[PDB]
Amino acid sequence: RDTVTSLISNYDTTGRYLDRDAIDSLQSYFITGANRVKVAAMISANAAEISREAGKKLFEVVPELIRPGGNAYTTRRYAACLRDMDYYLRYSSYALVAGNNDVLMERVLQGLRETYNSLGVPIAPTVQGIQIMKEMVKERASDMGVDDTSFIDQPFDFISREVSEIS
Amino acid sequence: QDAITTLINTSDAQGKYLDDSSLDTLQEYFRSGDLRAKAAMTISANASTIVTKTVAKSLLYTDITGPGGNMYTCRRYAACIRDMDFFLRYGTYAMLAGDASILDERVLNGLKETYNSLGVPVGATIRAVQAMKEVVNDMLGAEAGKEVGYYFDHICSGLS
Amino acid sequence: MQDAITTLINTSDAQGKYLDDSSLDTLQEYFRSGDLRAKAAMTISANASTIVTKTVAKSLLYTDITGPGGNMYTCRRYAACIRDMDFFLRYGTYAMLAGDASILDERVLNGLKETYNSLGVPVGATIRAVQAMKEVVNDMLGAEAGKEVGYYFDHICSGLS
Amino acid sequence: MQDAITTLINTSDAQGKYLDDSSLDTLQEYFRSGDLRAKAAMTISANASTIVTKTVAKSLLYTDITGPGGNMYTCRRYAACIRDMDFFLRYGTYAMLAGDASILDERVLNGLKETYNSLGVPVGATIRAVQAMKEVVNDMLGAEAGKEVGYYFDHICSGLS
Amino acid sequence: SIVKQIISNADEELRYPTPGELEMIRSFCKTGASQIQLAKTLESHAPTIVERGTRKFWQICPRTPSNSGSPRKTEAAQRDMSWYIRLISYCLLAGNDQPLREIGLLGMKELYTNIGIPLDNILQYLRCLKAEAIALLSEAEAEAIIPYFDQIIQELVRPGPSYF
Amino acid sequence: MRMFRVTACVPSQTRIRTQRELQNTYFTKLVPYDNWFKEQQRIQKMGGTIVKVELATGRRGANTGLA
Amino acid sequence: SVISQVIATADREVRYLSKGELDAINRFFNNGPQRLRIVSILNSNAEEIVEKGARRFWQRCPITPSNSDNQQFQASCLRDQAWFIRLISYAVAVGDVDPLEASGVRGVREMYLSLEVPLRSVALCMRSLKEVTLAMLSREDAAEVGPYFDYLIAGLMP
Amino acid sequence: DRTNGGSPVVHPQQYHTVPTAVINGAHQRDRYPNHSEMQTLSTFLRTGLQRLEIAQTLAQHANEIVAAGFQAINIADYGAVRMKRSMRDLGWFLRYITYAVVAGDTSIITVNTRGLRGIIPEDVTVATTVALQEMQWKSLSFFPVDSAAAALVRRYFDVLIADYQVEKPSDRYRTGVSKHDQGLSFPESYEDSGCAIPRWVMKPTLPDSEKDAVIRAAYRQVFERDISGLGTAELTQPISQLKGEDGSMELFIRQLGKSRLYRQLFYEPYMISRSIELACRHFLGRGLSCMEEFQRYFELVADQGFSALVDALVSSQEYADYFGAETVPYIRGLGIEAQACRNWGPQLDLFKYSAPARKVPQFVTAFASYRQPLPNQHPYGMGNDPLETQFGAIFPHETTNPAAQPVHFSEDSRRILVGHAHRKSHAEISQQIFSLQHSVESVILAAYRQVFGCEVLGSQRHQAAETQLKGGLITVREFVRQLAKSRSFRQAYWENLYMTKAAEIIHRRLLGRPTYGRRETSKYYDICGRQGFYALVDALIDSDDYRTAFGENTVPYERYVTPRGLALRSPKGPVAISKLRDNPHTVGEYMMR
Ligand SMILES: *[C@@H](C)[C@H]1/C(=C/c2[nH]c(/C=C3N=C(/C=C4\NC(=O)C(CC)=C4C)C(C)=C\3CCC(=O)O)c(CCC(=O)O)c2C)NC(=O)[C@@H]1C
Ligand SMILES: *[C@H](C)[C@H]1/C(=C/c2[nH]c(/C=C3N=C(/C=C4\NC(=O)C(CC)=C4C)C(C)=C\3CCC(=O)O)c(CCC(=O)O)c2C)NC(=O)[C@@H]1C
Ligand SMILES: *[C@H](C)[C@H]1/C(=C/c2[nH]c(/C=C3N=C(/C=C4\NC(=O)C(CC)=C4C)C(C)=C\3CCC(=O)O)c(CCC(=O)O)c2C)NC(=O)[C@@H]1C
Ligand SMILES: *[C@H](C)[C@H]1/C(=C/c2[nH]c(/C=C3N=C(/C=C4\NC(=O)C(CC)=C4C)C(C)=C\3CCC(=O)O)c(CCC(=O)O)c2C)NC(=O)[C@@H]1C
Ligand SMILES: *[C@H](C)[C@H]1/C(=C/c2[nH]c(/C=C3N=C(/C=C4\NC(=O)C(CC)=C4C)C(C)=C\3CCC(=O)O)c(CCC(=O)O)c2C)NC(=O)[C@@H]1C
Ligand SMILES: *[C@H](C)[C@H]1/C(=C/c2[nH]c(/C=C3N=C(/C=C4\NC(=O)C(CC)=C4C)C(C)=C\3CCC(=O)O)c(CCC(=O)O)c2C)NC(=O)[C@@H]1C
Ligand SMILES: *[C@H](C)[C@H]1/C(=C/c2[nH]c(/C=C3N=C(/C=C4\NC(=O)C(CC)=C4C)C(C)=C\3CCC(=O)O)c(CCC(=O)O)c2C)NC(=O)[C@@H]1C
Ligand SMILES: *[C@H](C)[C@H]1/C(=C/c2[nH]c(/C=C3N=C(/C=C4\NC(=O)C(CC)=C4C)C(C)=C\3CCC(=O)O)c(CCC(=O)O)c2C)NC(=O)[C@@H]1C
Ligand SMILES: CCC1=C(C)/C(=C/C2=NC(=C\c3[nH]c(/C=C4\NC(=O)C(C)=C4CC)c(C)c3CCC(=O)O)/C(CCC(=O)O)=C2C)NC1=O
Ligand SMILES: [Cl-]
Repeated sequence: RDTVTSLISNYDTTGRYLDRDAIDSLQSYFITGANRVKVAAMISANAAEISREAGKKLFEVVPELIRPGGNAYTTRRYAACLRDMDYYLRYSSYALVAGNNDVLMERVLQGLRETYNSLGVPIAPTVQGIQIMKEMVKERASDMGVDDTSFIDQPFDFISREVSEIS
Repeated sequence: QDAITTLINTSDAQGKYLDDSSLDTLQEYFRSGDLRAKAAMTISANASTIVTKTVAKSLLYTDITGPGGNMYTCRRYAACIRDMDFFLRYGTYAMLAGDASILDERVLNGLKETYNSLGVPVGATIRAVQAMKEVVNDMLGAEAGKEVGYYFDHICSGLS
Repeated sequence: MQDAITTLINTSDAQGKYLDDSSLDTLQEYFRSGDLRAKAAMTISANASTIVTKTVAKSLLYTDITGPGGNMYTCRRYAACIRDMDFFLRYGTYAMLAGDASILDERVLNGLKETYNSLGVPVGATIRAVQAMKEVVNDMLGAEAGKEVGYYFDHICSGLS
Repeated sequence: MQDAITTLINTSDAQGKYLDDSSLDTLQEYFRSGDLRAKAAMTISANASTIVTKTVAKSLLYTDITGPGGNMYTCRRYAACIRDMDFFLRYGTYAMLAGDASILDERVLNGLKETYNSLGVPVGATIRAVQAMKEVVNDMLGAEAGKEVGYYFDHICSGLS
Repeated sequence: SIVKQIISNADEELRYPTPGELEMIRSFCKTGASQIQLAKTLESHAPTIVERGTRKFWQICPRTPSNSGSPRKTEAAQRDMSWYIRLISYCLLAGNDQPLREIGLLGMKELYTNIGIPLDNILQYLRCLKAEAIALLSEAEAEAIIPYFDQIIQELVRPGPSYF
Repeated sequence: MRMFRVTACVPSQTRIRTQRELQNTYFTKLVPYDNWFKEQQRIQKMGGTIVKVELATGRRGANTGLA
Repeated sequence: SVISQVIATADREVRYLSKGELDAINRFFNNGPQRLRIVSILNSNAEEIVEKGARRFWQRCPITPSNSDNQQFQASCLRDQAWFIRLISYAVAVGDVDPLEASGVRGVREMYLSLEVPLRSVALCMRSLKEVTLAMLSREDAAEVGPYFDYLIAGLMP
Repeated sequence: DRTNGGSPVVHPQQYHTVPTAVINGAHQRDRYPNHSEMQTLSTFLRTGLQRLEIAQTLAQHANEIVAAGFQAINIADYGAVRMKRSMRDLGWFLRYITYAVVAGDTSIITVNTRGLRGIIPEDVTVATTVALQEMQWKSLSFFPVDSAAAALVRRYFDVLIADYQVEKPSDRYRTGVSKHDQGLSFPESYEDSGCAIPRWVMKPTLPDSEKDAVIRAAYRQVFERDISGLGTAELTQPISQLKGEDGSMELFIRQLGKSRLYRQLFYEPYMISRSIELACRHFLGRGLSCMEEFQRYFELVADQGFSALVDALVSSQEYADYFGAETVPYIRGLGIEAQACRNWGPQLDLFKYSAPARKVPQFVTAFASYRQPLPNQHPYGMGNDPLETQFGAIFPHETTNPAAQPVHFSEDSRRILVGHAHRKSHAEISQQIFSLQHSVESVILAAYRQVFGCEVLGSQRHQAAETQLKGGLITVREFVRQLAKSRSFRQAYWENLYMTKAAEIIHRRLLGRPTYGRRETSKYYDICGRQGFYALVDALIDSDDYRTAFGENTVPYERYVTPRGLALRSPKGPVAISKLRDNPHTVGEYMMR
């Protein structure tokens, strides 16, 4: 479900027709769609660089993960972590196109914490690297010329919020 | 959790301080807070009137209030009115906190199971809740109502 | 699945002896009820679609369960409720023709409460629909066969309870 | 499968050659037929059951292929033929909308003849009824889009002969 | 193509194509003349991009099997690169990335590792061709064809893009 | 039950089998009647050339007794 | 919508949204406002669409539960006409039939069989509703809307 | 915030040794290891002398090995961090060589080295292979190369260099099978580390014993265990049709599925949904990916039976894509393919051999309730919720029929409880109160029937407290505390109980209501764990809720319940939820006007 189908489904479940607030929100999403497609294009062109460099920055800031105690020490686990980074980037790009976090709800947060607790994967380096990915896509979007970086802010924040703990 | 607490918890998982974008969201909360406190003042003042017009515009003179209906038998009309008070007060809590975590933590957990065990009509409750959202929007202006109705739509989405 | 003969044999096998006299008396009771059991199953098999239709008409239509936000909204969910009622009726007919509710416990009741709470399906409205189904099945077979299968419908309601 | 664009790309790519001017104009013809091909596909999608009803009524009913000893006797065989017809019409819709009949070649005509000769299903009555279906879609779509879907109905008729 | 993907997805669920699929087809057919002209620009300008990219890549990387003295390896390098731009034009005309993937991304890395061409040098050569195609054609026409260059590029930078 | 003797070769066009995922494609297989329509559709979907379909069990024109 | 299924297709054959899919969703976003304005017109005309469609449906099908002397059946039918119009406006807003398929096509046949309401009669009512809606809309507006009516009809035409 | 699918204990294999691979093969064939596998283990343990001393000398001279280890790079130009990583990588390679030598397998090297060509910046790969070659030369230089195990050290270094020279190897792909199924990617390092699973392919010209091995593996996949030794696997016509030139492994899988053995095992004791999940395990080697897959299967079973579900699973595109025609289905778990996070808990509880031990269908509950708000449940799962009867601490056992739905509630989350105060009336709930029902004796008896839901035997009477309260020396609150500090109460509600279950049931008996959330339950569990049972009893009696509700002279009574409790207390359904439709008119009976 994108923004359109989510809002339509909500009004279907309550039985109302489209009011003008929905028409304004739908038109707003349709106007932002050009920026969303532009960010999806830049993402599809620089995804390997973004995901891998975010992994590198995370391993520089969190040094222990590549150290022997960490759960990304060997290159098997290193490649698994970078593939997870590509997973997060791809589904966050899907959510960027859709404008809605349903894709993340059903395909990223559907048991991620259970998997990361089963394998011993640390949650907080995963969300730190997700935030590094978000800052990276933010800065090359700003360099690309997209003034509104609000859209690209939301999927990474949603994944971080649903994955992280409560302090 | 409130908006500040979700921001602090997102930062604290990373173990770092609040960044600039989170500081901007803190600005947004810290310049919505005045109208949140005003809307909470007016809703606390007119909670009974809001619940009355809510029941009148959506729940009354349909067979839910007639014999056999779920809102027959005065104690059940009392329980419905009490649930409406809970919904409005908890929407005010969500709006003042800025987050729907109080809704998910005190209202929405097991409410579907409770209502469906007791046989409380879910769709009629969602209808009355959106009617209450309309009452609050109408008597607080669109300016205030666009905030409180977001948490009312959170209650509607969780119920449905 | 343990029918009346099977559970009777199981009691006597756990006790290790042959079926005692009172167990043979209960088996005689089953063996002389079996003809009306077959006839009641015959009529349920013929009119199952009608039974579910009139049951939903008397307990699930024209309530807020079928309005928007009700659980029977969005046509696929109405069809899901129809097929759940069909499962309830056919499996209650199996239990009546078997003479024991083991098929209801094993094929229906063993986790239906968990599934219905998980999906948000109304448990109370399903119980009302099953009691309405018991009333409908009671109406066109008569008192004796009607209560003989309404025992299994009440068992469905107790296992949803 | 292959559509019009994929058969053009395949023909050029099996030569180590960019698409040339004859191929670019053929693709231009495809692009300018796309709107009425989409409208015709939607009309068939709306009216598929009516098409199959009228087709079987005007080509396959009240003949000895329907009565006892006929191939369309014994209602499951009538339903099998009707299923065959829904598949024929939907795959003709696919071929007409895609612009190429390769979907027919790799999902109908491969296997269909040997299945019909294995089962004793008469191919001639199948072909006559399929061209009656073609005539029906000619009748209520128009001369142009009707002939466009009729080309792929001809391919289904030829591939069964 | 777009119609190919729609027909495959519709026949998967044994259903007729929906009105939104047909809206997709009609929009693509509306843009079809434009995409044909994009392909025309690509057809006209492809050998210049190939020759300037091969010169630039040889200057930036001499340790290259095409840059080894054999003429056939050189001709094979130009042949491969012109074939890739041919598949990019096919992607322009089909409306999706099917003729790049199916006709030369799927099983490409293992193809070249069987051949013996190092894939990092392939990545650099494609980067060079992308650069001269960006600088050669136009601005608006680059936005249509250079993303497909990025798609063939993105398949081989992945042993790991290097940082400190 | 009436069976179909079917020889077909179904190729793979969407995946590269590494060394173990490769199984075979040219299979001759007895197919039940109630599944042969779906097997024909499945091996047409994956893109198989069906070269040989005969009726292994049962006769043609059976009004009853065919299963 | 085209965007959800193109996301699902990219998810299945694992990759990102390639440039052709990106142009497809770009054209979707560009066609958005027209879908919104025709949705507004349908919301304005929905009641009169129901009235004229019911009148034409009873003219073309007098032996129906709606046209019986029982007004509960008539009220349920008119409520059904309004509900299907709302779902069709949902489908027009989305640009595909996903609200329509999700709410009123999948399982609609099983419901109306369980209600014994003849599905050919519902298909004829939706035909008359299509005629009323196409009459009440412009030629390009009819070109957008009529396919969703066709897909609602074909979902019960059996 | 969202319901939990379970986080089961997983042991991901990073590599294989020699014993682990042999035991993996023997285990995956369901047999004792045979004479050649025996010779594998015994020959490797024989070489263990040489392997351990090789590792000894390499670890002893590691400092000089990596000191000794094209255009040599400059320290200052490269960077301090990059020099540090060069030295770390070199010592790491030597360590993994010694690890492989002791383990007797180069699986650790091959898994951890093969995809390193571009991870190392790939402009220093000539420097990398020169350094590794120089380490090979030096390691052999102080390990005498005539005919000794220096050939072994040369081979292992050569394997390391050969793995490192392999360029970008393609990640494996579990492509999405439908619009609802997400596609997944899989590194080849994770594929090669995963346990080797035998791929039982049955060809028409195989020998008889190989065929019988394929049959036994088909039994182990479908029937979960070898049934061939039993006479229940008398399926002589399916086996015989399968062995020779016809009736291939797919038709045999279908024949196994539609047999009454499979129905007795995985359809007769189960409801339809759990049966569908087990069929997904037994015919596709994987669990339910998504809810919509389950909708397809459930609708299909509802109108056509379970045999048609078996027909649809083995006739699916996914079956022919993975298992084709003549490959036995195999379990697709951790290292076999890329795993989804969506069904992680249910599918790892399904691949476990104790999947038939669970009756409640794990996939549908998790998949549905993820798209629903939080359930009405005790914060430490539903096993902590006792049965709302008059007496008896009846909790769901975690092992006997696990019907567990784990759910994470926040600390501040509160349970919704159905109170008897707003319900019913007054003089209807003041019949169950028993303050100071004015006779002392009745108040003693009612305090028993609260503390122990039924009247107790004479040996369980706390007669000293009876005399104290009859004399007015202690009030009702102290008597209830003494009853809750009696030994028989401890036996009834504290000893034979899980500690938080014990705390919850004592809270229900002493307060008349379930706990609300992790505030209350956390405080009671911490009290009874750092201080004990009598401390919890004193803290519950001196709890402010007890004083506000039951005061000092009033016997405790039930005040709130879970909604499941009232659902139990209404087996005929609730009283009036919507007006009934007695004597209705439906179409068809009306139309016959
Ligand atoms: C960096 C990201 C962190 C890290 C990662 C890491 N993950 C695994 C293993 C798995 N990761 C997943 C993830 C997903 N599957 C999905 O479907 C989704 C959404 C698309 C996700 C995110 C899974 C299922 C696994 C299991 C293995 C598999 O590939 O299927 C590992 C390896 C675990 C091991 O020890 O074997 C690692 C290393 N590790 C870190 O240290 C970072 C914090
Ligand atoms: C008349 C003596 C006084 C009075 C009456 C008045 N009542 C209403 C509206 C309602 N009253 C009820 C009553 C009940 N519901 C129950 O469950 C029980 C137990 C049987 C009772 C008594 C209901 C349900 C309604 C709403 C109508 C409906 O059925 O939906 C009104 C109208 C209020 C309004 O705003 O419309 C009035 C006027 N008014 C007086 O002045 C008298 C003192
Ligand atoms: C009113 C809009 C609808 C309605 C309501 C109704 N509710 C009940 C009973 C209960 N409702 C609750 C709910 C809550 N308790 C809480 O603490 C919270 C706040 C977060 C909630 C939401 C509970 C626990 C009960 C049981 C206790 C009680 O007696 O109130 C009833 C009574 C049903 C019956 O007696 O069988 C009713 C009538 N009913 C409608 O028809 C309206 C749509
Ligand atoms: C009808 C009386 C009520 C109702 C029903 C309803 N059920 C579902 C969905 C499901 N029901 C089941 C049930 C069973 N599983 C089994 O194994 C058995 C056989 C004995 C049964 C009865 C399951 C597993 C599902 C999920 C699969 C499916 O959807 O078909 C729904 C739909 C829920 C949804 O979110 O789609 C509905 C509507 N609902 C009511 O309101 C009636 C009181
Ligand atoms: C009469 C009880 C109902 C009815 C009858 C009716 N039937 C047709 C047409 C056909 N009926 C059949 C039937 C069968 N073919 C079989 O193989 C079997 C099993 C042996 C049966 C029952 C067929 C094949 C036809 C097609 C015509 C033909 O025989 O060639 C019609 C004609 C419909 C039309 O408009 O052409 C009619 C009227 N009509 C009713 O109202 C009764 C409920
Ligand atoms: C109808 C126009 C004619 C007719 C039909 C008929 N067919 C069968 C049986 C089968 N037909 C098929 C069909 C197809 N295979 C494919 O790959 C395609 C897809 C494009 C099609 C349409 C198949 C697979 C079968 C066998 C399996 C099954 O029936 O499900 C029968 C039944 C034969 C029998 O002995 O039962 C019939 C009657 N018969 C006529 O007389 C018409 C001219
Ligand atoms: C009108 C075009 C035809 C007709 C209609 C008719 N319908 C009913 C009853 C119901 N119809 C529905 C409809 C829907 N449920 C959904 O979820 C949606 C999609 C979003 C729709 C359209 C429902 C739920 C009912 C049940 C009653 C209720 O509202 O609770 C009837 C009444 C049947 C009866 O016995 O009561 C009728 C008559 N009648 C005609 O003549 C037309 C062909
Ligand atoms: C006697 C005819 C059969 C029998 C009985 C038996 N019961 C227990 C233990 C308990 N019985 C209950 C029962 C109830 N709790 C209630 O609230 C009510 C009404 C709803 C009832 C009937 C409970 C809760 C217990 C456990 C606590 C307690 O003992 O008070 C036992 C003891 C078993 C044990 O291991 O404790 C026995 C033996 N046994 C037979 O053989 C008869 C058929
Ligand atoms: C077989 C044991 C093993 C090794 C050696 C391994 C390689 C490895 N080194 C790595 C990286 C590097 N190795 C090197 C260096 C070398 N590696 C070498 O063996 C030699 C001789 C060189 C060239 C001088 C550099 C510069 C990096 C850059 C890391 C980055 O991109 O930030 C990494 C990435 C994780 C990390 O930074 O710690 C991995 C996964 N992983 C393994 O599993
Ligand atoms: Cl060795």
